[PDB]
Amino acid sequence: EATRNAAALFSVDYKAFLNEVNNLNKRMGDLRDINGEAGAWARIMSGTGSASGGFSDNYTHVQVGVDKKHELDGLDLFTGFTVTHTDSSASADVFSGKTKSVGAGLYASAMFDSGAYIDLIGKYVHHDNEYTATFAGLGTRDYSTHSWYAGAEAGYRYHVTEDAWIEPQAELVYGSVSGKQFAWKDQGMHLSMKDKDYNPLIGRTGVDVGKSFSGKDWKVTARAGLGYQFDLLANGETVLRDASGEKRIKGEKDSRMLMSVGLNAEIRDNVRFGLEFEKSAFGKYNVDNAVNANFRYCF
Repeated sequence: EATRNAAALFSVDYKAFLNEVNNLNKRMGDLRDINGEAGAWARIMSGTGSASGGFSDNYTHVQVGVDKKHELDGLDLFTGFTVTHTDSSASADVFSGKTKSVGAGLYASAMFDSGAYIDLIGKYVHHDNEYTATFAGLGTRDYSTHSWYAGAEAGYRYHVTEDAWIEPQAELVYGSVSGKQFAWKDQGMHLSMKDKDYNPLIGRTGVDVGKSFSGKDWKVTARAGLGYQFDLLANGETVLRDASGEKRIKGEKDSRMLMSVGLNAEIRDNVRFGLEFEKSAFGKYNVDNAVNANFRYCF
């Protein structure tokens, strides 16, 4: 059903918004064991996933930016600005979309000597997607709209031992994006398709242990643990019309799980080793992940 296609598109948009989440301590720079007062940084990654009924997607997201920071009486204040761009391609039974969400925002991050760090990010992007769909007579349509979302998080990387730090953390994010309003007159019937002002929110709780290895012989960032993400708000209401009647739809909560990072290894100022761990929990909602492994060295 074209309503099912629209619901799948809304779920894909929610997944993209969740992916718009980047690591506070890894992608956004660690608040602990990072003495970089001012400097530039970047992080580029890729992901892949799927759902039931043949829905799947693959995306690449790259972000960069700069930051300034200074210490205080037992506190390390930090802030900065960044930009990001996430391109994605999703394949379904009757829907094939190519989306691009490029934007920018600002972030803050502070930590102390007592083992507590507070981080936050927030950015606005412009999601524009060319989607080819047969059901409802959508054709090849370009749905473009802005989307501003900001999240906050708090972690406590307490010293579990001399070779690891135990970090419990929580996060909560709120985001708003304009709906996809277009006419389905290409199908013969009116079938007006539009959505209300979506204002999704999502919280998450995650625990981890991080190996603070050094010595240029270990020099790795081994981490383990688990985290669970539950939607704080799902207000993605949309309206569809048909000859027999009209319908309205909205979103519900989620119970997504997570995993850890594989190696994230290095030795010296000329070697960097990478390896990612992925999970494909097809039992719950036919979910999946994307992982990679590479390393860089020069003579």
